[PDB]
Amino acid sequence: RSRAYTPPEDLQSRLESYVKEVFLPSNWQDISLEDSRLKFNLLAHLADDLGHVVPNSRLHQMCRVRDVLDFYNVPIQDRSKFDELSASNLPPNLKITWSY
Amino acid sequence: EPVLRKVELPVPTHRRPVQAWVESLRGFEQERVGLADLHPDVFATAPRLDILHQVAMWQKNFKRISYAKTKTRAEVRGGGRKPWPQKGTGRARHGSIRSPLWRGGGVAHGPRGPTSYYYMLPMKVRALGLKVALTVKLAQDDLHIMDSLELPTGDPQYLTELAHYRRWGDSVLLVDLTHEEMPQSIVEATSRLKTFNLIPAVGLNVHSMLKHQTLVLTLPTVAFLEDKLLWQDSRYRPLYPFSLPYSDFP
Amino acid sequence: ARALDLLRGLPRVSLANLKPNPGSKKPERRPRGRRRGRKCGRGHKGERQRGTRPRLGFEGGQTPFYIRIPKYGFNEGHSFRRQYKPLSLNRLQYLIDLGRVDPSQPIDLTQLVNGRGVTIQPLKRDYGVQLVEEGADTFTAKVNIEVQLASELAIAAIEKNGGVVTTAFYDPRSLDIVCKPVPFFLRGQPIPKRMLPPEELVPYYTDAKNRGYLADPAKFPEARLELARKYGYILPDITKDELFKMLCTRKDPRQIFFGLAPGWVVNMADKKILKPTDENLLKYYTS
Amino acid sequence: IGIRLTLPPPKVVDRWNEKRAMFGVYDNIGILGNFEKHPKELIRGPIWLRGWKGNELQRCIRKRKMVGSRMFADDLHNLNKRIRYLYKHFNRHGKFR
Amino acid sequence: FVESVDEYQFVERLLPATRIPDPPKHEHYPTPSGWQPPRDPPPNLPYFVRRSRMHNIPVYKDITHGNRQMTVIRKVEGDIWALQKDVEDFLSPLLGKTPVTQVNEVTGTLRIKGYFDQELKAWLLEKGF
Amino acid sequence: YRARPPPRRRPGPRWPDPEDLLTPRWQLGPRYAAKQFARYGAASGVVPGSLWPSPEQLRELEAEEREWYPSLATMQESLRVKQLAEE
Amino acid sequence: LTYFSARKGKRKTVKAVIDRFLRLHCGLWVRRKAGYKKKLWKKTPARKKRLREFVFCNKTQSKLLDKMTTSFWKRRNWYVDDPYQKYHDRTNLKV
Ligand SMILES: [Mg+2]
Ligand SMILES: [Mg+2]
Ligand SMILES: [Mg+2]
Ligand SMILES: [Mg+2]
Ligand SMILES: [Mg+2]
Repeated sequence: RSRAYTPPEDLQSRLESYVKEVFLPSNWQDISLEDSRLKFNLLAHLADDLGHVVPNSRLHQMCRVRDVLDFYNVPIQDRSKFDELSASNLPPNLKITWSY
Repeated sequence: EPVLRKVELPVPTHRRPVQAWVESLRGFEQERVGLADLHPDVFATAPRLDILHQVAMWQKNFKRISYAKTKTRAEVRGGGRKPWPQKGTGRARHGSIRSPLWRGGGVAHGPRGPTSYYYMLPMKVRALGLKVALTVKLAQDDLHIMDSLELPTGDPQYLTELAHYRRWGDSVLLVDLTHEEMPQSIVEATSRLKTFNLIPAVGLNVHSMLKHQTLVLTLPTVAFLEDKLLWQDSRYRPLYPFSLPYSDFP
Repeated sequence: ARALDLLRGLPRVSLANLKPNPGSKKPERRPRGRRRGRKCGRGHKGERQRGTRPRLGFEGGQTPFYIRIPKYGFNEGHSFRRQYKPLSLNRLQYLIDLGRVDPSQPIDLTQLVNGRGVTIQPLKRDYGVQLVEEGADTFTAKVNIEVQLASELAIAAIEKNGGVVTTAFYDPRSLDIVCKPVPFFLRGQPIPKRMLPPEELVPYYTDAKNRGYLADPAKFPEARLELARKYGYILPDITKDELFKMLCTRKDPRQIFFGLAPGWVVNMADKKILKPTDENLLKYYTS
Repeated sequence: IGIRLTLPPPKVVDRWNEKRAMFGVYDNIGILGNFEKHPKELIRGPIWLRGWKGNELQRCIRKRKMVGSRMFADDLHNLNKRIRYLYKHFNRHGKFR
Repeated sequence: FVESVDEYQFVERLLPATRIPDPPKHEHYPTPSGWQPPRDPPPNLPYFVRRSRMHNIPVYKDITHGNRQMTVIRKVEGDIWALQKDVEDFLSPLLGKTPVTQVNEVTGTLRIKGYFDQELKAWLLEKGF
Repeated sequence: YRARPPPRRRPGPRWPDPEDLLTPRWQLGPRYAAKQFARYGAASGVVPGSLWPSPEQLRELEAEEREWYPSLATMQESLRVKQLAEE
Repeated sequence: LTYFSARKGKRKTVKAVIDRFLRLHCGLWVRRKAGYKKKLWKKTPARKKRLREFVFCNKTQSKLLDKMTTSFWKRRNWYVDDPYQKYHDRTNLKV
């Protein structure tokens, strides 16, 4: 259970496969998620699979399948600032310590 | 099957309702049991942090009564007669040994008596303050909605482990609809914890939504809050208090 | 909104982030320092610095403005003059259009209060509503109003459209029970009987020209006919249409509410009406 | 030299006390408990200032008429003299009139 | 003495409502008072203006200092900057100059200098709000 | 923690004991009884026959009505007399 | 005046002011002219016509009279056949 997310490379076909398995026509990226059961099944399958869930703050924002598609291909990367600074390719005269 | 709490009150035509996951506390790793949508005029109003500051300072200060009192130059003991005559001595002219310049005298402008700091904001501003707290908790991703607060066991350590696993926060405000019908398990679990607090839905305020990092509603409390807060919009000016009987109120 | 979408990226709102709307809190000025206090705003030592400036109106010794002037009775009997809140026909058409006043029922004063069309306060000695001729043209409503005063042109504007006006009277007590009836039925008292007008107002409410509630129902067609001739409209007969049984209902004098009678005790709790059957009470309440 | 030489004992404050954790609950008992109580019926204090705010002359007048009959003798006497003083101050002294 | 009867119907006509009623459906519009409901569907402008409790369009006059005449459009939800552009494009033939305004993006108001209440109410009825 | 139970009103009439000396005088008249009847109905309040006037109160009311509140006949008659004398 | 009474802690009106002046709701105080009923035998009819007039008050006289009365006296009054009623609302000012 770690908030790091790295989007898959077969995400188009997986997501499309889930859209067919919840249903199916062409132009499937413009399917409205107005039906609430359809949205719950689609995002519940994706959360079960990818381990990455659409938050409550964004859950109303996807009204098409394309928006879920655009959500599941942002890399949410989670580590401490000590691990972000020390990995940002420091010059040889910066030294950072964490008295924590 | 899911749990899909559609919105009961009439939404405006130009706003679609805002959705949220429904979770449960039964499963230690069982979130996302259903998907409730929520009324946009109570869970997606304008941010409005100024009103949070109004309602937070109202809640702090209206109940406040300061008991600080000091004694004035009349109330302090003795000091009725001139200490020395007006003119003849080389000392300063004094009238009592209890004037505020003396060591032991009264206080010139000290605190006087119990003072009350009572004031009411209008009830539409308190109600709007509750709405704003709800949209802010939902937008910051701190609202979580349960179907019921029924735990598989009554230990505190279960609930802290659950709150640690789902990355809630240091302090959780659990809200159930009534005080009578709160499940025995959540009562036994949260009656021992310092930071996880049970409150009935009547007890919901703004100081304790800001004090706690996460806030946890149940679906009956969500319908309750939509009902009680969307009522303040679209209601007449009162003829007399709403405790008195009306055509349609309770 | 883009603004909640801003709230994602920001740290959580807490009791440590809050701040008043800039402009709300002016800062307190207090007499410390070089500017706010050495003489502390009182000026040089006189009587206004010591704190003892004389009362408001004192002109230093010449006879003050507010006393050089003769007493005249502008405000002589101010608290016994009767007041009547205006209700224009523009206002009443407005209330009928927005569902707030149902014109398929009689419009008593309770129905104008419960629609919150008119706020009348019996203390501050309002004796009720007066109809007002404003908005007489563009008044298209068949209505039955009971309004304590009415100008001729307002009676004409209602009675043109197939309406009925009558002018009732209310005591301060009676008016007070009429406006807010529900805090009277929690008072436990039986419904009183409204009193007849005083001698100043009996010639008002007994005239058929201004549609008095104590006037003849035999002199009304002459007055309706006279206004219909004066303001140039053909007087419709109310007898023909279907609302006639509604447009005829009045409560008699000494009746405050519509379907009820004086002496009844409304039991709001278990939804009953207790009626007295003693003969002395019935002589007193049906007087 | 009125300054202390050793720094004082630390002020241990429990932010998750019973009082602090439950502060502010039932401030909205009116607006979401069907208006059966006002919030001013939540405050505890002197009987003459529960849900009432006044300046000092008004606090003294209200205290005298609400509780003054069972006040102690020289407290009643001090309070009569305070109303008499504060009367003569608010009504006859100041800058603005 | 007592003789209890359920003729309580006449009491139920005396109880005031709490919720302000939905206005009734009329045949033609506008109504004799000049009221007119918001149109369905809502128009596809960038912004939106609510109605009030009382279903009136919310343009209010406002005086301060005894000489600041000004007008407030108040329940504005959406992009207030499009509304400021469109109001400023609407009033400038009635003035010659652009009207001096102030958006309050927080509350969602827009504040114009000088009384233009009837013109903005008529204008916002035209726009469909 | 758990919130202490929400403060509620008393579900029924408060009858103060008359023999107590710190019961204020407004809580033990007949108006308090009529008011408690009005709030709580026949079940919780009082005998309903107490709400009307007793015949002593009835004759006091009748006396006041005869003194200050004349009839239309006498009102109109005094108006005929004043119009007559004025004209 | 009395800014805080000893019984209520409220402001009090000066009753001389009410006894002599008329507050119109727009803020204008009307008064009667001083000496309008004195020594009429030695006044020219122009002057007597001037004294029998209802004269408005100054700005500072108006604010002095506002401060000496209370909010009861500043209130709308819908009397029945009021003579001064057409003078309450202020028509057609351009500031
Ligand atoms: Mg002494
Ligand atoms: Mg001395
Ligand atoms: Mg001391
Ligand atoms: Mg001392
Ligand atoms: Mg204003």
